[PDB]
Amino acid sequence: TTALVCDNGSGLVKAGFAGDDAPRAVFPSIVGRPQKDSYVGDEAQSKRGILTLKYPIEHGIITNWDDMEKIWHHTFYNELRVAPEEHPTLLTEAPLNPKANREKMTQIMFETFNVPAMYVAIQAVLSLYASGRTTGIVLDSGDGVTHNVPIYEGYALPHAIMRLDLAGRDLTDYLMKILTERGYSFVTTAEREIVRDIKEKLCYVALDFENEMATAASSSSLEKSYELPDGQVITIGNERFRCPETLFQPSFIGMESAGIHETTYNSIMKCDIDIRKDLYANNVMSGGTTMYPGIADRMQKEITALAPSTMKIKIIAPPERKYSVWIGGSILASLSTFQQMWITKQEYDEAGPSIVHRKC
Ligand SMILES: CCC(=O)O[C@H](CCOCc1ccccc1)[C@@H](C)[C@H](O)[C@@H](C)CCC(=O)[C@H](C)[C@H](OC(C)=O)[C@H](C)CCN(C)C=O
Ligand SMILES: Nc1ncnc2c1ncn2[C@@H]1O[C@H](COP(=O)(O)OP(=O)(O)O)[C@@H](O)[C@H]1O
Ligand SMILES: [Ca+2]
Repeated sequence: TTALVCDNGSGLVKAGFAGDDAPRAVFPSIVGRPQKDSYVGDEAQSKRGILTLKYPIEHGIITNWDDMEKIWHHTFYNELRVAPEEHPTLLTEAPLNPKANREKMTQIMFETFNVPAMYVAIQAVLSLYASGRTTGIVLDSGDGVTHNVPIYEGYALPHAIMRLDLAGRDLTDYLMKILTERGYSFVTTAEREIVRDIKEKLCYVALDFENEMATAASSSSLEKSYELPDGQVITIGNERFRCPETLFQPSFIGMESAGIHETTYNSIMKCDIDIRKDLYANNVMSGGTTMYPGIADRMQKEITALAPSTMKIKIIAPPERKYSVWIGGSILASLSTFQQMWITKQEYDEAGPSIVHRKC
């Protein structure tokens, strides 16, 4: 038998088998309900007109357990084709996921899917493992939420975790907006899926945002063309970098919040002076919203301006960081040493859902 790894994302569930290269299944974390009573994933948004879409894991934390039960059922069966009772299951959780939450995750796995063994891991922590580190600060930016998670000797430091409710979804919505100002009209849900493609293929982070704005304002050198599905060809200029600039200037979208460079900085400063140098030198970036070109070089710049002038700063941005969290779980669950760390069904029958407070 082989173990299972399920990354419960705010936008995309990444599912597969421990030991594997990448996730075997990647689909939207959406539950639709009005020839069935509930659809999950891709076909849930295809029939979005006849269904009511639910977002049970937005902002990282699971809010509806009936919806989430449907996603897990759709994952074991309709996506991975496995008997959950035959395979141990590793679930991921958001940073600062409360105790009452982990317990219900553990309860469902054993009572509703009857797994033989399970475990819950922090997503940021797994990403760091995937980069071959047990120490360093992770910037996880996904669909619905962004996190700074400093980690030392293999464990997250909850005290210094920063949560920023601004991510790829908000940038999609912003790009739709500034493209509609440009002269187009990207308003409908089907046009959101299109503007999301544009975002992922033509946007980048400007090293000097001030300079790029002025470059695009006096030359066509930063313009690209994008063909829409109906054949129409549109042109995108400064919108390419104004979109992900929002990560650094959340005021673009109307947030009083700080940029991802500041939350990274502020996160390190909450950590003990001894380990700060290790963190500065090990910024590992995780999640789809960190896939922009030149975002690493920008973090390299912005942190340097915030850190002590002597401080050695390195930004690690792995090419596979879109599945960094998943790959990490797949590595963790592949260790022999980790096998005793599973919560077994016997251990659950004897101590109940509160066993997860001593194992995870
Ligand atoms: C592609 C593989 C890879 O990236 O390698 C990583 C670093 C190791 O370097 C090479 C190596 C690997 C094995 C043997 C010798 C040398 C691995 C090993 C990671 O750092 C990671 C998977 C290790 C996990 C741990 O050591 C943590 C801290 C502990 O887990 C176990 C199995 O002992 C810890 C008890 C759990 C902490 N945790 C998950 C907190 O949330
Ligand atoms: N190459 C890319 N460039 C920019 N954004 C991307 C890219 N790939 C994925 N994304 C964005 O990342 C988000 C998905 O990230 P993910 O880490 O799966 O989120 P979560 O795991 O929190 O659900 C989506 O909003 C998507 O638009
Ligand atoms: Ca994620």
